[PDB]
Amino acid sequence: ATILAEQLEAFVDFDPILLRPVDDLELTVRSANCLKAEAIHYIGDLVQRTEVELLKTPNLGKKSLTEIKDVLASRGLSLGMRLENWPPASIADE
Amino acid sequence: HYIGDLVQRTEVELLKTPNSLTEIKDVLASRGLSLGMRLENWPPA
Amino acid sequence: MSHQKIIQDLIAWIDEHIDQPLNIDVVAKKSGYSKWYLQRMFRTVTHQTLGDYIRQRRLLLAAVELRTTERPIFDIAMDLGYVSQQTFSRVFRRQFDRTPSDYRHRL
Repeated sequence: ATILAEQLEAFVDFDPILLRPVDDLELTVRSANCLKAEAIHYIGDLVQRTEVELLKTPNLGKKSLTEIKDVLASRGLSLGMRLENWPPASIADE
Repeated sequence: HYIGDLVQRTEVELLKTPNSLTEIKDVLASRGLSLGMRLENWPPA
Repeated sequence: MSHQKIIQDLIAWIDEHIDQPLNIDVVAKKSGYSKWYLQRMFRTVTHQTLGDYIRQRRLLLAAVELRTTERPIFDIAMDLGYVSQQTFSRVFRRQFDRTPSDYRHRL
């Protein structure tokens, strides 16, 4: 059938709230008051730190996994992603 | 209207109708079920 | 960081998570301290108790779940540290001086 089929072959043919303090990002209660106590007083430092130790500090729990990832899902930011210029000269705490 | 709707309406939803909280726990444990399940894409009809 | 800034964070630690099964073995571990030691410092900052105050927000939550939501008495207790409503109805005459049945009637 290969002999026969060889005869037919001639015939098939900038984001504003990224530069915002965490306590004024309009989130829930224990989603914002626990970031500033670990040197994250901005949004730019949260996206560039490893999550396998950030939620495992003795200030953040299990229910904060959603709302940090709720910001991280929409705009296209990644886990531990570097940024070009987040930090301005104005930095403070509470 | 549904048996599967009755598991969505958990045991903190049914008791305030006037005119069984222990009896439903007996009738589920006889035939192998549970109360307070969270369902999805239900009812598909 | 003074301890009066610690307990100020602790007043916003529970205000979203009183509907959750929140026990002392979570509050102590996710604060950096031990099981007992958080209660000794808690007296000198706000003059009140800790293990009753988480109930005091839980019994506050049951009243705002009764004056707004149609959920029964027996299984609001199921999510708030009780195994039945027999004790959960009893302390409400201490906290708000009323019955858990009589609150929804008087508007």
